[PDB]
Amino acid sequence: MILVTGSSGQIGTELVPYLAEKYGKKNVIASDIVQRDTGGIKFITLDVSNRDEIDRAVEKYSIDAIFHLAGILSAKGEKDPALAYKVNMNGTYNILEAAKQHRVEKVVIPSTIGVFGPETPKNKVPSITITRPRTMFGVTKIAAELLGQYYYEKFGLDVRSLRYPGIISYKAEPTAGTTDYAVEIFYYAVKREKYKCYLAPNRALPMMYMPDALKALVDLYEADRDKLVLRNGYNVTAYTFTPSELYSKIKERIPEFEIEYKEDFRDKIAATWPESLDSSEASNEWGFSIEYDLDRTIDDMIDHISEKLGIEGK
Amino acid sequence: MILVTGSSGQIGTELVPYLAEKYGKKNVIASDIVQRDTGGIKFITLDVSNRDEIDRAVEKYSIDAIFHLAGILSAKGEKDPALAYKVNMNGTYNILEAAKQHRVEKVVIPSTIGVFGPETPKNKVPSITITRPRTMFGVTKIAAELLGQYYYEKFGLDVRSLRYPGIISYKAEPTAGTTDYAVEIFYYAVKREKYKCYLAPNRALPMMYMPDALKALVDLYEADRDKLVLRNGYNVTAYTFTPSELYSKIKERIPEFEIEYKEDFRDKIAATWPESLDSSEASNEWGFSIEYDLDRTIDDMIDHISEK
Ligand SMILES: NC(=O)c1ccc[n+]([C@@H]2O[C@H](COP(=O)([O-])OP(=O)(O)OC[C@H]3O[C@@H](n4cnc5c(N)ncnc54)[C@H](O)[C@@H]3O)[C@@H](O)[C@H]2O)c1
Ligand SMILES: NC(=O)c1ccc[n+]([C@@H]2O[C@H](COP(=O)([O-])OP(=O)(O)OC[C@H]3O[C@@H](n4cnc5c(N)ncnc54)[C@H](O)[C@@H]3O)[C@@H](O)[C@H]2O)c1
Ligand SMILES: CC[C@@H](O)[C@H](N)C(=O)O
Ligand SMILES: CC[C@@H](O)[C@H](N)C(=O)O
Repeated sequence: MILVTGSSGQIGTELVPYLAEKYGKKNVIASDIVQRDTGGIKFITLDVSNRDEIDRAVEKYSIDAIFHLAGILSAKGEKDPALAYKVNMNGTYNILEAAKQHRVEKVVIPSTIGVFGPETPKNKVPSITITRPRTMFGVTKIAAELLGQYYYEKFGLDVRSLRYPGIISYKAEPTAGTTDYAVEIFYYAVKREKYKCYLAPNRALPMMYMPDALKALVDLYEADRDKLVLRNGYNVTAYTFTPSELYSKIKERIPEFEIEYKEDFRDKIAATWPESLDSSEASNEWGFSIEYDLDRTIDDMIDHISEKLGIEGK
Repeated sequence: MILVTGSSGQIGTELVPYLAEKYGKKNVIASDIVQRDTGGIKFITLDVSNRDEIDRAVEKYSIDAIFHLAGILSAKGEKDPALAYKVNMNGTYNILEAAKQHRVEKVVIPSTIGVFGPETPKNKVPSITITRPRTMFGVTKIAAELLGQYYYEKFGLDVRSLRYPGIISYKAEPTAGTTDYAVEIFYYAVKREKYKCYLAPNRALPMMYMPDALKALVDLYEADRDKLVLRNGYNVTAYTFTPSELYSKIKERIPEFEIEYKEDFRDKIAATWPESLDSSEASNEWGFSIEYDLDRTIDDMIDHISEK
């Protein structure tokens, strides 16, 4: 039995059916504080900041594994750091302690490049490096990585984590993040509307397409224990680009659209993160691999976004 | 009005009177969950894990600055991780949030070399380095440094912190801490009793004498805000030595002294930490300096432990 926390988010929206197709709908339980269609998969309300609720869910459903996705992202976290701290910090502690107290075999946590700060090298950053985040989001995530590793070393609980770069997807619409522009831009492109980008034209960031992000998280979950040395904090990425480069590439497909740059607080956040990551450790220790390069995800996004907005009929 | 949390600990035992002498008796308030003598200085019971208690105390005493010393250390943290998290993580968050809302103006937090882990370079480690702690204590402390810096950058709360190595002192009794062997050893030496050391004979660690530890904390506190760059995570140290080296030096003074090594979980904790630190940033930004070298602290300890 697999429990997914924060299932209604950008990742959960796709991870839940992904897990169900691979392990069976009856073996997956979706949960969040906000319910959304789960395609026939069992959904339970669960606030991770409430340890009592986690205990009850884990007990009632004999949970064997937890994909802990519940949390407040970088942007939303800066608007309300107190909320980010409660949900991210204490929510993760609750999940770890609950898993340990009950007999949950594995806990998988999606970390982020948000654990990095200004002092972290900007190019091809390895997994073991400087981690001095400057956002509440980043502080809570590096703490989660450290607590996860501690729960394994101290109690033997199988906790694993990877650090995702910005994730591009079309099934769910991201809202509380900093890398969301990489998704938003496609909607404006397909509608031939001028896009107002909130990041600097040259703000380079590591990114990856949802299909690969899902495969990576499940590959880590299924990885052989004998090769998991780093265990927590694996850098993963597919490619790096700036808003001006992505715009330029989308234009090669849809020339009748434009962009203007009006930076806000999110560009200040992105400025503290590295431009590209070195994912060699993830590939060496558990076979991490990418199937969608930039060209492929661009054409795939235009494809699905067009059908979603009725540009290309059903 | 300065509030000191965890005032009954090794540092607080000496910091309270130290602050009183420098800023006046009426301007210092001692607090802890365990009350001990403060020589007339006002004392109040305060559990930092309880946000309400902090809010009330800060309001009632018009606290302007806080020296947050409350916390569970490395050894006790491994025996009871949940307690370390509750006290260290929840407690520090509560202190910062309470200080942010209520009109608190300065917060000093003693960090530790415990924020380092196996991947951290072992020699002359700079302040900006790998910080992947492997103890609950270390995890809560690196989080403390990060939250502190965050509150400063986000809300303008003047939070400052330095990373102490092991601290040697004689006024407060040791509490079986990972680095406390460096204090216990003196008690056995003065009594000419064989000492049973729980750290390996060659377990090298950075250390410093309390007089310098106190001066460093206050120097950091007094530094002009807009002149601190690093602000949180300042590596500070006086010297590096192993148990066998300290033993050998003590023996030069008390030749009858003997020692045996029975390493336990505390040696495993120590093994994940660096041997020596680079403290140039602290010196350059706020004038950190050392007045007691190894020989001087050894003789000063024997002197004080003896007359005692
Ligand atoms: N999307 C990305 O590009 C990306 C990158 C790196 C890391 N991550 C991590 O992945 C996880 C989810 O990402 P996402 O993009 O799907 O986020 P999202 O913002 O789309 O969804 C977050 C979910 O958290 C839920 N939530 C908030 N508080 C909760 C609580 N107390 N209990 C249960 N649920 C709660 C929300 O209701 C929401 O459904 C987070 O931990 C995030 O930090 C995401
Ligand atoms: N002593 C050192 O060598 C050293 C080195 C590096 C960092 N530090 C840091 O300095 C601080 C104190 O060090 P110390 O040596 O004086 O510690 P100590 O062990 O001597 O004292 C700790 C104090 O914390 C108190 N305490 C526990 N829970 C509390 C709570 N909920 N509310 C209020 N007080 C509580 C204890 O009763 C005790 O008096 C800690 O934050 C520690 O991490 C100390
Ligand atoms: C690396 C980016 C992620 O943390 C998330 N998409 C965010 O924007 O906060
Ligand atoms: C660096 C050592 C300090 O953290 C404290 N004296 C301890 O023994 O944990």
